[PDB]
Amino acid sequence: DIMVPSFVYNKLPVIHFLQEKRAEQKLRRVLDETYTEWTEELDQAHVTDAITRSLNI
Amino acid sequence: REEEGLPGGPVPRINWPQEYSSFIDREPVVAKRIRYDTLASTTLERDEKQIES
Repeated sequence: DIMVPSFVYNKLPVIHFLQEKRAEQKLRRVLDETYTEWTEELDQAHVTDAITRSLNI
Repeated sequence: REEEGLPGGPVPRINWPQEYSSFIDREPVVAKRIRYDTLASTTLERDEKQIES
């Protein structure tokens, strides 16, 4: 009725702070893993060159 | 360009009368004319619907 309640009440602030920091860390890790992937596609000049060769030019 | 009626393919900026005078033998000159004339008579276009698909 007296002791354990008081010590729990004393614990609350530090635990709240640490859990907030942990959530911020999770969000930071989520953001840090985001990279924009620039894809590379076959240049159409080679396609045009192959078209010309097929014409026997 | 298609609406106007000009050739679809690119056409180089050349003056073949000068080229004939420059070169000694007609064979390379005639070959060049054959290639460009063939190129200007072809449409270097693809169907971009299938390509995108």
